[PDB]
Amino acid sequence: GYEVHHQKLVFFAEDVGSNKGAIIGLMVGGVVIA
Amino acid sequence: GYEVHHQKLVFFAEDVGSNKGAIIGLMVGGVVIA
Amino acid sequence: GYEVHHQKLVFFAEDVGSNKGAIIGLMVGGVVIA
Amino acid sequence: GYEVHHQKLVFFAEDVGSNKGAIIGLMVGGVVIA
Amino acid sequence: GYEVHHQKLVFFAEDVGSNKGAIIGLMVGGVVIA
Amino acid sequence: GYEVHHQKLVFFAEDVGSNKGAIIGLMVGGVVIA
Repeated sequence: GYEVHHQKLVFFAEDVGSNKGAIIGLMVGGVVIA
Repeated sequence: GYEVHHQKLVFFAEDVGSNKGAIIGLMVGGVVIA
Repeated sequence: GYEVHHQKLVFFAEDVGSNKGAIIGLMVGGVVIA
Repeated sequence: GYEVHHQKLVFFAEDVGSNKGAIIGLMVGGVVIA
Repeated sequence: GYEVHHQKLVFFAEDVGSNKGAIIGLMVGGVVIA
Repeated sequence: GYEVHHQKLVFFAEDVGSNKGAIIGLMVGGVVIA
């Protein structure tokens, strides 16, 4: 037998207030200018 | 037997207030200017 | 038998206030200018 | 000044012959059984 | 001045022949059974 | 001045033949059974 359960993954877990820039969770390739 | 269940993934888990920039969850290729 | 459960992974666990730059969780390749 | 150019990203760069399983480039969430 | 150019990223750079399992480039969350 | 160029990143650089299991480049969270 195998049981796999209740795995949890979270990028941002609280409030993201008044951003004037760039917030990104997961970026693959690509360019950010801030 | 195999059971797989209750996996959870979350990019932003709380409030996103008053953004004046760029919020992005997952970006593949692509350019951001902020 | 094997049981695997309740693994937890978190990039940012508290508030992200007043960003004027770049916040990124996971970046693969890619260029950031701040 | 800033110039950003000629970035290249490639998942599979050569031939993919006689697949009898699952080939996937980028998978977000989701379950694969092979 | 800043110039950024000719960055290259490659998951699989040669032939992928006769797969009977799972080939995946980038997997975020998610379960694979092979 | 700053010049940044010709960075190269490669997960698999040669042939991937006769897989009967799981080949993955980059895995974030998630469960693999092979």
